[PDB]
Amino acid sequence: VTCVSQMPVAEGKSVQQTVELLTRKLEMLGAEKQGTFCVDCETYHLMYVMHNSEYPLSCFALFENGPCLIADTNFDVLMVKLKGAKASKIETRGTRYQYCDFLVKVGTVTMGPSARGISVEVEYGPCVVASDCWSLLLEFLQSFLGSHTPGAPAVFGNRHDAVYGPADTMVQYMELFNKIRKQQ
Amino acid sequence: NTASLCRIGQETVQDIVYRTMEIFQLLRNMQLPNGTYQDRLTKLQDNLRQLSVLFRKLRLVYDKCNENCGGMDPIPVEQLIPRREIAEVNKKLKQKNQQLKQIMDQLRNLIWDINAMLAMRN
Amino acid sequence: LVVPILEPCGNSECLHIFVDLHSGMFQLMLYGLDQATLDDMEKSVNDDMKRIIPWIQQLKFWLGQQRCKQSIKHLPTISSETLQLSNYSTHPIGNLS
Amino acid sequence: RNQQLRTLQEECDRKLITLRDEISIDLYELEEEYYSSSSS
Amino acid sequence: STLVDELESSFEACFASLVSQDYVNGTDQEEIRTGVDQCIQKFLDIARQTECFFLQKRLQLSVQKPEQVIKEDVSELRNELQRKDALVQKHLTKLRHWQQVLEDINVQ
Amino acid sequence: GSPHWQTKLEAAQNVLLCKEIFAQLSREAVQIKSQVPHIVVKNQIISQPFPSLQLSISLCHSSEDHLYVLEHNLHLLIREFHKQTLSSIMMPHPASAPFGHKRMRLSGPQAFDKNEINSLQSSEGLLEKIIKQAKHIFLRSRAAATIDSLASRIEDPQIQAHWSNINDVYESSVKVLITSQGYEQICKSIQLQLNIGVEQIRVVHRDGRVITLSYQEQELQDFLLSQMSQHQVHAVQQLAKVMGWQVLSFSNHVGLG
Repeated sequence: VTCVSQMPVAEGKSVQQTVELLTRKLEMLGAEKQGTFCVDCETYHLMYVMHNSEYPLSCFALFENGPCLIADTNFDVLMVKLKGAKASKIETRGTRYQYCDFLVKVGTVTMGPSARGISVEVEYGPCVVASDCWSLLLEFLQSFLGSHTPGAPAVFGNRHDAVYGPADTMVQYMELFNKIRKQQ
Repeated sequence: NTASLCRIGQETVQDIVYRTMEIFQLLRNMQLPNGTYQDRLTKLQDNLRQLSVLFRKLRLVYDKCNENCGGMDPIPVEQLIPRREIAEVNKKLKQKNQQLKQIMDQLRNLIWDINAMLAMRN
Repeated sequence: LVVPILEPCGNSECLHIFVDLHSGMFQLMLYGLDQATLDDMEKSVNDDMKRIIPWIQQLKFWLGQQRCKQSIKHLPTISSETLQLSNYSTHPIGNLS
Repeated sequence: RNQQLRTLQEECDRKLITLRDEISIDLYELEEEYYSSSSS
Repeated sequence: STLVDELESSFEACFASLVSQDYVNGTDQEEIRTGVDQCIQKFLDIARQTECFFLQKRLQLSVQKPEQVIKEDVSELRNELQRKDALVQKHLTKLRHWQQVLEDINVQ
Repeated sequence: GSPHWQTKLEAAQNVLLCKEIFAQLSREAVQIKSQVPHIVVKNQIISQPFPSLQLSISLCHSSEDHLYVLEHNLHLLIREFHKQTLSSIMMPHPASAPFGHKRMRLSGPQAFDKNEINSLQSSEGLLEKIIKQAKHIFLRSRAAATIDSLASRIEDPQIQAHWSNINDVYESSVKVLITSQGYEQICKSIQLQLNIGVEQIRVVHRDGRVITLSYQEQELQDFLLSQMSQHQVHAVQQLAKVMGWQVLSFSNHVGLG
């Protein structure tokens, strides 16, 4: 039941120092920090293919408001041999913290050399269709981010009846990335 | 067998109460056919019979216990306190128990073992 | 070369320093030293020592904490290391630390 | 011969499982038994 | 009406509340609850008291007649001995059975 | 009376098998560096699990029964390794990408793994596994011994026990119910469920508590004694209810200092 959202700079302090503030708060709550994560995306022509560290054997290809198949890592090669890209890549990168059955990732979204913003990802590990659990996720984020706000994104997935895999997570990722490229 | 009378009557009172419990239980389950089950009535009757038995039993044991077979009883206060054949039977019992515990341990080991194997590859 | 860390000794918890007969690098076990601090103490003791002293001084505290937690287990309790209290400036919490 | 030996294995495993079952029931009766006042 | 007559009377009430003989007229749950409560409480209480009486008699018998209680012990112990060797013998028969079965499956 | 040639063939095959096992074990010795250390000399692989315990895995080339379970299990373990090499699980159902483990596929399209789920596929050695079992058998032995020895030395509140009928290679379970000598039906709190596992005994108490006893034996002695005291003090309340008395009742924990 992942939830993603874009936390503004609130400058204030610098974007890295914003990440530092978040890191300090999340360490204060009492969460152990695990190995770093990294999600990156590319657009073709419009098709999006993106990699994630939580799933390092599967690379997901998604058409906006369409299909979203997961594939093996050797789907990059199929796109290589298929030249029949724009270098608008995006690449989040940061550390992974773990609460009790509760995983939260913060990253500094980077296009080229210039970090456009700060993106935070929270996924309550043991869960099912989000429509029943989103309460608890809001309950937690209201402590962490709620200062600014979290705003229910799983409405991107709450319309359905009952299912949840790992694809909708990267769907949300792509939605956020499309938001971060546009505005400065 | 006097203290035997005491204990057996005590247990008869528990038997009374538990029989009443199950009698009301059976009554609660009753159905009033809509069926011709009729086994219900059978259990109800032959259940109610045992109650009748136990009541006369209680009267008998009460009489035999308050018979007061030559007893000048002191009131409970001062009783709160602020034969070799017993020893022999106790020793024989403890020995037989120890042997039983060896047997139980052997069976435990065999069961752990058989479980380990089969659960490993069956 | 088990090494006890607290005066009334429990062989069950004290400390075991081992030397791998095939490699020479030291091997340590302490029954639940978080499996990461054990690795840190491993690398230290393997490099030079000269270093068993500070780690024994920290393991003393760790073993104290575990003994306290284990004792308090029976009762109703939520034991923890730190509280997020605002008033640390003048109230004695700052004194004992 | 593979099928023959497989059938033999299946027979042996079945016998052993039913054995572990019956002996387990007996051991539960004893669990009830070896726990009762050994005062004497 | 020493004690047992009291228990009989109480049980008689606790049932005969409903059975008696007469036209029923609505049953209005609340009065049924109150009746059953009172009857059943008095029943359990007279049971209390009869148990107390018997136990008191046993205490008296202990402080007076200890030959009686020690004989009670010897009786219970010998009964347990019989039950014990019965159980172990049953298990021995079971062991013989399964022994023959297993070694047979081996022979086949 | 199978043909003489078959006896020699089978004997030779078994000899090669046990040579192969001991070779694998001796390899794993100088390998992954188990948390417990272990010596290998030439044919005896001596190791220590929980201290005061010395497990010796030997190869008696010519020309116990606790470890007999351990031996017959080790055999199946190495044959499971062999089977893992050549098995249908390796075979691909679609005439497609290579001979993955039928799960490394699902590790793909079905976005499957974080560090933990992907790591669930990596292997855990051969000596490490058997060391596990050996420890488990021992632990179990120590717990059974201390519980039954506690049963022997009291004759006040009886400590009844009932092990389970499904004991897996990793972890076992038992129930322990302490009852009063006669009053059982009537009184029954103080009930537990030990989960004896390799190197830890998890206790689940009827009241709702979850304590994690260490691998020692004095700890279980102490915990069971604490429960025995608590049981006497609970049985008095149960009896007061059984019939006859109103309770100005207890503190399970404190008394009054």
